[PDB]
Amino acid sequence: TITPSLKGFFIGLLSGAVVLGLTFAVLIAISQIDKVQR
Amino acid sequence: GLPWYRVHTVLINDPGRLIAAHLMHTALVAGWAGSMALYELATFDPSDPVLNPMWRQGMFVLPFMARLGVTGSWSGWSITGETGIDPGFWSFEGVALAHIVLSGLLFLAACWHWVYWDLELFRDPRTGEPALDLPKMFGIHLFLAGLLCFGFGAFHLTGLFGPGMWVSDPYGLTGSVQPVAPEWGPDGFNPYNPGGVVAHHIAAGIVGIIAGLFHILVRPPQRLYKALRMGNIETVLSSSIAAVFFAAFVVAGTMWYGSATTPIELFGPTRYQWDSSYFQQEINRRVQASLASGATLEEAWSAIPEKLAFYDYIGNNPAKGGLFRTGPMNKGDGIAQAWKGHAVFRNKEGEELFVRRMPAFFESFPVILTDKNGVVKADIPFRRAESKYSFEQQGVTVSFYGGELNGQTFTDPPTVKSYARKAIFGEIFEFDTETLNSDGIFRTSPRGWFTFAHAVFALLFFFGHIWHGARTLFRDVFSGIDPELSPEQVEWGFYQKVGDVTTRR
Amino acid sequence: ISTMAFNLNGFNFNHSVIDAKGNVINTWADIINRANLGMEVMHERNAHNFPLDLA
Amino acid sequence: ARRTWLGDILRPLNSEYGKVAPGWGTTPLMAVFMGLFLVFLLIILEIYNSTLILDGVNVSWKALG
Amino acid sequence: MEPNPNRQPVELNRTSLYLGLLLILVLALLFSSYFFN
Amino acid sequence: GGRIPLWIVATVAGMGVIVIVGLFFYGAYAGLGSSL
Amino acid sequence: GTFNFMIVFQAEHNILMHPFHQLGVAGVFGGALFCAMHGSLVTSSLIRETTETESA
Amino acid sequence: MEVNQLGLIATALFVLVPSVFLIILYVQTESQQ
Amino acid sequence: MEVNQLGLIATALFVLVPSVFLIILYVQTESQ
Amino acid sequence: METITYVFIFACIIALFFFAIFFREPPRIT
Amino acid sequence: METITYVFIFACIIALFFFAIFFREPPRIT
Amino acid sequence: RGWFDILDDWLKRDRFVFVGWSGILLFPCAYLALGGWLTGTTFVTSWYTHGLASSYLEGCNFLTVAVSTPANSMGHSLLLLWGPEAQGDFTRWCQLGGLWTFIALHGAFGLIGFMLRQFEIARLVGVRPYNAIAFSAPIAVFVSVFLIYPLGQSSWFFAPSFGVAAIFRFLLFFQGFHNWTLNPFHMMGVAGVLGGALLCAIHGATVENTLFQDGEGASTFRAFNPTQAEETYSMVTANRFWSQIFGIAFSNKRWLHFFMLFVPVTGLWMSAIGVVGLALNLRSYDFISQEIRAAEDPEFETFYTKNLLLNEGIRAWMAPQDQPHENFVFPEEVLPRGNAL
Amino acid sequence: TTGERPFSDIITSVRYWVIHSITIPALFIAGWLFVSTGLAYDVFGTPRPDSYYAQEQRSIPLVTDRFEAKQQVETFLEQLK
Amino acid sequence: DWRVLVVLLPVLLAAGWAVRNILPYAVKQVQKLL
Amino acid sequence: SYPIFTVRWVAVHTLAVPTIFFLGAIAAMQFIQR
Ligand code: CLA
Ligand code: CLA
Ligand code: CLA
Ligand code: CLA
Ligand code: CLA
Ligand SMILES: C=Cc1c(C)c2cc3nc(c4c5[nH]c(cc6nc(cc1[nH]2)C(C)=C6CC)c(C)c5C(=O)[C@@H]4C(=O)OC)[C@@H](CCC(=O)OC/C=C(\C)CCC[C@H](C)CCC[C@H](C)CCCC(C)C)[C@@H]3C
Ligand SMILES: CC1=C(/C=C/C(C)=C/C=C/C(C)=C/C=C/C=C(C)/C=C/C=C(C)/C=C/C2=C(C)CCCC2(C)C)C(C)(C)CCC1
Ligand SMILES: CC1=C(/C=C/C(C)=C/C=C/C(C)=C/C=C/C=C(C)/C=C/C=C(C)/C=C/C2=C(C)CCCC2(C)C)C(C)(C)CCC1
Ligand code: OEY
Ligand SMILES: [Cl-]
Ligand SMILES: [Cl-]
Ligand SMILES: [Fe+2]
Repeated sequence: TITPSLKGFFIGLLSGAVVLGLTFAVLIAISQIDKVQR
Repeated sequence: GLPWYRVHTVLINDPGRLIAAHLMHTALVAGWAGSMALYELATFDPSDPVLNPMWRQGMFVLPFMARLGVTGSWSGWSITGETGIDPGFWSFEGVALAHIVLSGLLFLAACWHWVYWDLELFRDPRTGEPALDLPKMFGIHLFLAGLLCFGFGAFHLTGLFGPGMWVSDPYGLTGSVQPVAPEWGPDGFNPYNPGGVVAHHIAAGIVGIIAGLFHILVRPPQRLYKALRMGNIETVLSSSIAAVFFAAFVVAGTMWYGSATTPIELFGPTRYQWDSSYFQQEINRRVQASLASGATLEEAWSAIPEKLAFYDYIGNNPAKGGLFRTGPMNKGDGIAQAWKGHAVFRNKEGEELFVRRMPAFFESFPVILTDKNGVVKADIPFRRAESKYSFEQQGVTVSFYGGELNGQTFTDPPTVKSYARKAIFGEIFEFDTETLNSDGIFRTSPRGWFTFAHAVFALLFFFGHIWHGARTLFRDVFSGIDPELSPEQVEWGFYQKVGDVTTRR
Repeated sequence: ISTMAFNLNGFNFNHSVIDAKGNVINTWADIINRANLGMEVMHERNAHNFPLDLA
Repeated sequence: ARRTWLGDILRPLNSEYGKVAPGWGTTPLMAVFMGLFLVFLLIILEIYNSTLILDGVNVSWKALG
Repeated sequence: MEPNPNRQPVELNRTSLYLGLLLILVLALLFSSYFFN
Repeated sequence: GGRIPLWIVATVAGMGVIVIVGLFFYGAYAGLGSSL
Repeated sequence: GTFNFMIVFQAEHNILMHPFHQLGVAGVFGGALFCAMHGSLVTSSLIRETTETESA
Repeated sequence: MEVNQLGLIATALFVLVPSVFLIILYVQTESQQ
Repeated sequence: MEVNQLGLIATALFVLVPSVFLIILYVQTESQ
Repeated sequence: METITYVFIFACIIALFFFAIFFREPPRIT
Repeated sequence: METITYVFIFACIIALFFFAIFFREPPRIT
Repeated sequence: RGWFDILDDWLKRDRFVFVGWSGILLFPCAYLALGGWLTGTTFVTSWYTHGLASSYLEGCNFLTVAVSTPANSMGHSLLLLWGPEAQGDFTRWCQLGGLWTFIALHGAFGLIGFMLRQFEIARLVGVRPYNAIAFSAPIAVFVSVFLIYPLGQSSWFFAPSFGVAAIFRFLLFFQGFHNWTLNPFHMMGVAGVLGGALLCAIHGATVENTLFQDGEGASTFRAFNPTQAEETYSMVTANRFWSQIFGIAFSNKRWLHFFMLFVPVTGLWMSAIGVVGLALNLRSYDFISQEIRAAEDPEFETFYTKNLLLNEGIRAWMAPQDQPHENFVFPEEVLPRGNAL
Repeated sequence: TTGERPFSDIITSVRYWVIHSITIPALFIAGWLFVSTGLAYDVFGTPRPDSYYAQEQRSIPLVTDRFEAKQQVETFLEQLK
Repeated sequence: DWRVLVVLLPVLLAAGWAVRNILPYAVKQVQKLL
Repeated sequence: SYPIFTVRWVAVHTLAVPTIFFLGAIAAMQFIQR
């Protein structure tokens, strides 16, 4: 049913998710504080 | 004038003649399919699906016909070896004729669309310019694709209205076209489960109908239209090429590792079956159990079907060929006639010895015999003067169980060595080398040739994707950069955001 | 090529890694050496009567 | 340009060239299907690769019977 | 019905002919040994 | 702001490299990897 | 013959582990790289002087 | 030598077909100016 | 059938060469 | 026949050289 | 090979026929 | 003026290192492939996958250090850190070859990122994207050699290992087992790499020796101005020179620089195709006609037969230590050897 | 030209060398210790000079199983203990 | 284990030292960010 | 008026910080004995 490797899969999926979202949380913040004028 | 490498760009704004080009391409492909089959039928020998199956004969389209259920000839034979059948119209011959008639009919339609290029249909009613609404075209074609995909799985593969598909046991011994029930659980994603293929087409077909319907009714977002140049038919060529090389990689992969749709009676064994000794394990499982259950050695091996023994031979390993070694595998080692028997080597102490099998990597390989534990006890020496394990010194003999040589033993050293030389290839077979003037060098199988071609085309189409995508996205500078680009847009710091002229400081 | 003509040859790290006991711990240089050895012993298979190919 | 009976029938299917939904339209929803499809291809790949191992999924020829 | 306005002349200059023939002859010289095998 | 003269930075940086690289070549002869 | 020469050279001189051969490879890989770079960089910045129907 | 008999036709066509194509395009280019 | 396998190349060239001649002359005629 | 083929191709290349050099499109200024 | 060759030539002629009827130089009345 | 646009703004600012949307894929993956290689080559062994030492820690030097491929028993396992092989244990993951797949896969996505960067910057600056297109050749080589080749083989074990001497071993494997020098796709690659180096040298030298005198000094570098309109060297004198020395010369600067893109890119593309053939052991190993003659005629000898003897020595002498998982035991008497050696 | 401080001007600045005359040897010492303490061996699983073979062993402890490989090297490592 | 503090201690002091020499200037830069 | 912490700063120290640390580890190694 729910085997070690499937738990490992979900582990990988959440780590990737953490990483990409945290990356984008940072990028979205900086881009708001330091805007180009125009 | 146009350079040679651009002559076909004259179709880019000519939907009619584009359709005529596409029709002509489709005709040529359908014609090839018909011509290839007819050549294959003129050269195929159906008299022995055991030792001279199609994959030994360099048959390339025949197995794809057989995969989806075409198995007989109007001549009365079938690829499973049963005789007396009537296949009806949809024999190999009839499939070939249909593709030829199709090619012919496509050819005429092509003429008509080339002459009557100027159809009002292809004109934007607002501007009078030629214009293809590609977003809606996608929805329409996608919807069609979903219907056909669904029908193929729902009716052809199931046998509700169709023949099914080729299936077999795990050792490729009893294949046939059978209807297949969808596997809806997680094992339908297993590549070796044929019911997964049924489920895939039914489910994906329905998703294609829904997406189709979405793409006919819902207009693309402005942001995406402009980002992907959806007014530019070359953005379709770019993404279409991308999808094609993706698909080409997938089909190369499953051909090489094997799946439910590349069965070994149509394409031959995989190299991995040799690596893992797949057939040797099974063969020994059977002898081992023939013997526990009483039988003699002669009897346990005589029970081994020749078709299974023939898989356990490296000359059918697809990883043993060469690029320029052309033609059918039979042109190399010959036409297999008979299993000679399983060869059992003993030294002078009566120990059973094992020939180390050649790995696929090696064009040549030395002859080394071992005991059940892996210790070297005999070999064919290169340098004789210090040899200690020669067959002459170890008094090596070969006995045969099953097959043609069953119950025969050889003791003369050159004969024993000679079967030892062949035993590195696995099981030992008698070949007809004269009929084709076989040269004795291994060639690859249709499994090998198909993987090679498709992996190569895939890689080349990756460059196609890159080229035409660049061309879609940089159409405005294809001919060169703007002659009044000023250094301020290119030098550093002038603009906060690169290329964005509204961001000076 | 011009200096290997005077037999000042590529770096030789054959058996340069050994363990606390003095076992040889092969590196990729040792694997290269096994290939070189296969070339050496087979080239001009009939020409050498004596055990070292000094030119 | 030449009008044909079939041309007039298909006419409205090639009549909306250039029409777009405003702004981002359905892009957020596309991204969801894209992300789901990725995970699903991941699973399919890792099943074939044997780094996803599942009960009753024997990735072997021996799953023909 | 008008003549089709998309038609275009095709060119191959003399240098491109020389380059192309060299390509083909050198390709033939390289592969022929493998074709004869 | 510009207190250390650049030529001095270069020489000390220069000798720093020579030192470490020289150590690595010394170690080709001593210890692990020396054949001894 | 060329291949026979390079195989025997490797066995008698270990040319691959010789730094001057390693510099040749850098000279040749590098030379092909910079050929591609420079040809692609000039070609990318050609000034528009032609139409899409003719060779740039 | 026991060489592939089709090598010849393969080589001949490999040379002739692409060459004839280039010649066709060159000569008709020249008949323009 | 034990036919002459130079017959393939002789037939092939018998067709190809003079036809290519004809085509070359027609196409350069059409472009002037 | 293989020898004839190889030499023929080489011979064609050598003739091509002749035309490429002495019957080139002559470069012309501005 | 010989059958393919005879069939191919025959098939080229049928294709010549088509072009020579339908893609002839139209005769016109100067 | 939504967030997506604001991020676009920030990603595309002119700064010392441009970032871009493509930076999001490129920079993490390039940094990780590179760091994986420097981490493995400094600290990680190959003892359990290859029977080899392969780091500075172990006593190797820059030439012999490597991040070695996984054991042949791993097949084509992704060898994810969290996968069933390593089971999340960093250490075992290192010892089983996990860094090989880490580098190769992150390298792959980095390469994609780098080519997306070439596309991204070219669009922002307004130039044609021919530098990206050119970069397709490196990509083709990398995937064909590091991904497709071993995927056709029994395992990742037979891919190149990421190291200097390990690659040298990969060269010699291909000679002995595939006879790769005999392969016409490798030959076209050689001609493209050597042809490219030639072009690079001959073009640079020609410009440097057809220069116009645009300054009074003996260093001629000072006398160029990047915004000058005038060509800085004479195409005319260059063309007459080479026409008289070589017989032909370039007359079209555009074609010249396109050819300089074309030659090395194509050569690399051809060699990729041939390595795809070798993924399947689809070799140009032999010439059948030679073997039939030499089998029958023991006086017939060519450089082709001479080189196969060499391949045969290579295979038998390197195979047991190079393929430890096969447990090849070749006793002395079976090794091929000429006289005396 | 992009508005970051020029490198030339940074590595001659007194403030710069005041920080990096500490940060650069601290990292050099840091990495030294990683080795001198033996931590690098244990983190990475790299054998010490004395732990490649067991005493009378001349067998490579080669991994031979895919999903049991973790257990294999664990066994090989106790065959030293 | 304990070697991890040996290893990390210098780098923290390096980070500490650099934290203190630069802090006044690092806060001027953050002020300028609106 | 120059920023201190930039994207540039970060890319610099991304590479330079572990370089030095790695150099120190590789320095210790020349004294390892079998
Ligand atoms: C590609 C898209 C797709 C589609 C259309 C389906 C469709 C289906 N799946 Mg499959 N599935 C997919 C992908 C897909 N799956 C993938 C990628 C996996 C991972 C391996 C699975 C794993 C999976 C399992 C394990 C099972 C199914 C099942 C089902 C069926 C419906 C079950 C139900 O009513 O629950 C609602 C289902 C949906 C709303 C759609 C799919 C939702 C996910 C994919 C699975 C739900 C699991 C379910 C709760 C477990 C019940 C059994 C339990 C004892 C373990 C249906 C035929 C079940 C079945 O038929 O039994 C054999 C089942 O047990 N699927
Ligand atoms: C996907 C394509 C494909 C595949 C996989 C096959 C597979 C097969 N065919 Mg089929 N075939 C195909 C297409 C295909 N065919 C087509 C299109 C035709 C019509 C031309 C045929 C006609 C055909 C016949 C007539 C026969 C086969 C036969 C066979 C078998 C032997 C093949 C062999 O020896 O190849 C040999 C392959 C090579 C020698 C490799 C050639 C590729 C060269 C090296 C590349 C060219 C390089 C290029 C010039 C580089 C320049 C690039 C640069 C300058 C930019 C095999 C099962 C044979 C058989 O046994 O059938 C019974 C047979 O007799 N095929
Ligand atoms: C669906 C596939 C597809 C389609 C429809 C096109 C269509 C087009 N290409 Mg793209 N392209 C593709 C795949 C495709 N390409 C792939 C896979 C590659 C990588 C090789 C390219 C690389 C490419 C380049 C580099 C260029 C084009 C250009 C063009 C345009 C002009 C081409 C022309 O006139 O050829 C004229 C061709 C000839 C007169 C003869 C070609 C002879 C070839 C070399 C050998 C023939 C092989 C034979 C027919 C077998 C068929 C192939 C087999 C795979 C089935 C046209 C829009 C050109 C362009 O953009 O112009 C603006 C251009 O410069 N294409
Ligand atoms: C990726 C792998 C790789 C790479 C990139 C290289 C790269 C190189 N190798 Mg190494 N090599 C390798 C693997 C590799 N090798 C392996 C595996 C081995 C071991 C088996 C060797 C063994 C090896 C040896 C033994 C030698 C090389 C040499 C070379 C160089 C050859 C190019 C050259 O000499 O240009 C230089 C240019 C020329 C040689 C040509 C001069 C041309 C003359 C002046 C004019 C000719 C005119 C012509 C006849 C007519 C044309 C006119 C026309 C009308 C016909 C180059 C640095 C060679 C080298 O360093 O030689 C100096 C060499 O001898 N390598
Ligand atoms: C951003 C660029 C990037 C990319 C493209 C990759 C790509 C990869 N990495 Mg690398 N990695 C990165 C950055 C990156 N990494 C960073 C920043 C780190 C430092 C932490 C690492 C550390 C790292 C390690 C340590 C390893 C990899 C590995 C891998 C491979 C497998 C990744 C995988 O399976 O994803 C799986 C996950 C995804 C694809 C995520 C999909 C996200 C979906 C769309 C959202 C899901 C949301 C969630 C489920 C919902 C919430 C749940 C609920 C509880 C609320 C792959 C080549 C592995 C490898 O190389 O094996 C050899 C490996 O072992 N990476
Ligand atoms: C071994 C030869 C070789 C190397 C090392 C090399 C290197 C490079 N070529 C580049 C570019 C190019 N190469 C081109 C053509 C060519 N390049 C060639 C051969 C090479 N090119 C050849 C022969 C050609 C001719 C066609 C072009 C046209 C370009 C460019 O435009 C580009 C450039 O800017 O040039 C100046 C750069 C791309 C930077 C990058 O992706 O960073 C990002 C780094 C990433 C994504 C990490 C990749 C990691 C790799 C793939 C795996 C890990 C590698 C290990 C860390 C190191 C292992 C080393 C051991 C094996 C010894 C990089 C400097
Ligand atoms: C008219 C008509 C008709 C008829 C038809 C026909 C008769 C057709 C045929 C057709 C066909 C008969 C076709 C064929 C085709 C073929 C082709 C199309 C081929 C192709 C090929 C290729 C392309 C190849 C290439 C190559 C080579 C050569 C070498 C190797 C590589 C490659 C593979 C690349 C009919 C009665 C029905 C109907 C009415 C009308
Ligand atoms: C893997 C991994 C990871 C990551 C990692 C990394 C990222 C790292 C980095 C690393 C690095 C980053 C390192 C560095 C190093 C460095 C080095 C070690 C250097 C050296 C050099 C030298 C030695 C030099 C010298 C010289 C010479 C010799 C000559 C010339 C001159 C010169 C000076 C240059 C993670 C965590 C995610 C987890 C998982 C795994
Ligand atoms: O490498 Mn080996 O070394 Ca120079 O010679 Mn002695 O053998 Mn022979 O002649 Mn050519 O070759
Ligand atoms: Cl020799
Ligand atoms: Cl001697
Ligand atoms: Fe230039």
